[PDB]
Order: sequence, then C-alpha cells, then structure tokens
Amino acid sequence: HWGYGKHNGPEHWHKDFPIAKGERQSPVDIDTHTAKYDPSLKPLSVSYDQATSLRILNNGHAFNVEFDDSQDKAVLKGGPLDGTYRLIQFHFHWGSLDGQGSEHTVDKKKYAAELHLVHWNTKYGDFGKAVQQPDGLAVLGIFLKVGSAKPGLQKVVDVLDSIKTKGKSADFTNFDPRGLLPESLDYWTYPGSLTTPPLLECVTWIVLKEPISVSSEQVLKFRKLNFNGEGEPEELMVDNWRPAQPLKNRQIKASFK
Ligand SMILES: [Zn+2]
Repeated sequence: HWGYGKHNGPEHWHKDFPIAKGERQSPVDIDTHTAKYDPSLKPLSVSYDQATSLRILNNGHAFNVEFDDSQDKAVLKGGPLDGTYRLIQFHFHWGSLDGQGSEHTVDKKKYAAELHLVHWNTKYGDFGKAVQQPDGLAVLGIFLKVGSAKPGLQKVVDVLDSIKTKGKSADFTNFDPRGLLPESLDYWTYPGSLTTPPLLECVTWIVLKEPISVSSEQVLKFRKLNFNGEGEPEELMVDNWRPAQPLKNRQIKASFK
C-alpha cells in the first residue's frame, strides 16, 4: 500500500522496503559544481528506430508506455554502459505545480516533471532477473520544463482520458519515443536504484543535461489522472515523485566538459 499520499508516501517506504535507507538510493541532487567530467565516458547510443510500443497502462502510481522487448529493437548502449540494454517501458513523475515534480534535482532545482526510459541488460535474459543485479538496468532520465509544447508527447497526452484510473490500459502502438528526446545527449551518470518500491539498487542512471519543453496544457492533462480506481474517491495523480536521497559513497560523473 505504498503511494505518495498523506500516510504512505516516500518517507514511509522504508518500513516495507528497508533498502529505502540503503547505500545506493535514487534520486539524488546533481551538484554541477562537484560532478567531474570523465573523459573515459562514451557518447550515449540510443537506437530506437525499431521500437514497438504496444500499450499504455495506469498502474496506480504513474502510467507506463510499454514496449515489445522480445527482441533487440530499442536499445541503449555506450555511455557509461558495457553491453546492450533493451527498452521495456517509459513513465513520468510530475508535480501539482510547475515548480516541483522531478525526482533528480540540479543544484537543488526541481523541474516540472521527469521522464524515465527503462532498459534491462540483455546479458540477464529478462527484466526480472536483471533487477537482481547491480548492473541490471539503465534508466535514461530526462527533465521536463513548462514552455513550448512537445509535439512528440501529444499522442500520450491524448490517450490519458482513457486510462484515468488505476488498472486501466489502452492499445498504444506505434509510439516513437525519439520524439521525447532533447537535442543533446550530454549526461550525468551514477549508480543507483529504482525510485519506486522495491527500490532495488540495480540501476546505472543516465540523466540528460538538456530538458525538454512541454506545454502547460500538456502537463495539465497529466494532472487530471487519478491514483484511485474506477468508482473510488477521487485523488488526482500529482506529486508522484520521490525526493532526493543521500549520495553517500558515490560520485556523479559528467560526459561533457
Ligand atoms: Zn521513474
């Protein structure tokens, strides 16, 4: 029964998931004055030309855009990574207000929202096995600020009314996640965790420096989603972000000078 509500939010998660107080928890604040440029980091390779989205899902905590991950179709490689990581899903975290919503922060700046593109290391065969490994997942994180509309988001926005409440899904084929990327692939990277329960410490985080812009109208449609199920008391799906956690014995490394 975890959530982001008044009595079950992030500050409670440790009771059911004690790794919430672990050594490698996410998100974190990215201090741009202490992250060091690492010349050994490679350019990010994002190969999403054959990505096959299948469905969109309200899971009660966010919504997931899903992909067919039964072949190397949509892969992340390079960057900080060894090997090949396959796209399984993307989702967002967002605020009640434009001044909050992101999970990572940049010099304490909160963005309006954050997109997570989740990929699993193909050397472990499936997602469920990958999450049990420290190098099992690669999550590409992208900040959202409110300004211009993102035309490539509009397809997502337009389906949300059909998945208002928890448990609802809808066919969502042919969605191109390349339309959610900023121009630059400059990034920061560090080892961390899933940001929702079970909070497993299995993620190489790759957080892009350049945010995307979405319009106030687009974000407003996110904020009409519901955390409840059909026919239950309305609770708007907003503020579904975990705050920054202690960096502990980690370094944040920059791909760029
Ligand atoms: Zn996430």
